[PDB]
Amino acid sequence: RSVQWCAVSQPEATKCFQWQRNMRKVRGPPVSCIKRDSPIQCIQAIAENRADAVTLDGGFIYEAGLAPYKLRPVAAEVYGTERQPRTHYYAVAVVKKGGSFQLNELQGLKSCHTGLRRTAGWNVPIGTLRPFLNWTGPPEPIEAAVARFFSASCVPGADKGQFPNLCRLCAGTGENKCAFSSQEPYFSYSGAFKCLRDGAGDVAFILESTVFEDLSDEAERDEYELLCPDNTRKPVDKFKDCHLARVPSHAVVARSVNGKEDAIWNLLRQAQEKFGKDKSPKFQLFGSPSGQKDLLFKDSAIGFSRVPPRIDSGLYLGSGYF
Ligand SMILES: [Fe+3]
Repeated sequence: RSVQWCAVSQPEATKCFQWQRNMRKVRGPPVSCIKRDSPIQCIQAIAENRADAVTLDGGFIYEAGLAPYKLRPVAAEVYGTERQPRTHYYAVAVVKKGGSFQLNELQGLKSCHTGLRRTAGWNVPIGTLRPFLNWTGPPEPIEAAVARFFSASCVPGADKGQFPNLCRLCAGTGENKCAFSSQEPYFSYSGAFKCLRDGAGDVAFILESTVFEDLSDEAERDEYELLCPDNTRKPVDKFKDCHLARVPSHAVVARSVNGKEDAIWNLLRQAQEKFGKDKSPKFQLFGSPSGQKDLLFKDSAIGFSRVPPRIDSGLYLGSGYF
């Protein structure tokens, strides 16, 4: 019994226990906490029944759905507002106003990515850029090809030893440099945007709402614009007409057989009502301590939408496009 959530880092484990204590306080459905060190570790933990659920970006929903795991998305994060909810988001290329280079002229420049194999920060951009890379295909690691494309980048999760260029721009100190966690200041959407804001990189591959949410002074928004796939640059609020892709939101996955979908959904439904957007001041299901990035759920998520039965990873991801 009891849904067992899987954390991919200590800070997430910490938030999970806080979530747990609060659910108990308000006498709602209980949630147990399992701690691991990476998305792939949680995926297998769930596959071998040592955990029941974990929230994942599209790139990992894909890996989770492959054998021998065969995990399936059961609940999707919702973004936007209560009036205008959305179960999707747009991958965009944000740059500083003032430059003239376009999406097809990134050769030799500096890049900031959310993390290795994440949708908006890697899969879409490196996919959209293939024609400009000199990748000889397997057995060559796509990483080598991009590491020789961008003069330097910050790609959290990349092997600092094999492709140092992919990690050179990362701000983490010591072994934290290039970590696929909050240990790395440039990790995830907000981190990649910071990598651009700080001037470490010339472009950041993130989603459409980051600039608007991360700038405490709206006047600073005037310093940014986007790179459109038609080789032109447009305002940040014109993302609908200027994005590299529109993809389905991150999602909670579970076993496709005896995955406890009903229980997981009941937990999320109740957790959303009590600790969701603007609910309890004691705990926010969608929020992370200072410097922490998207613990357990995206910091920008506002709720959940249940995924109808018999929809595997492939079908769920099929909603996305370049
Ligand atoms: Fe994502």
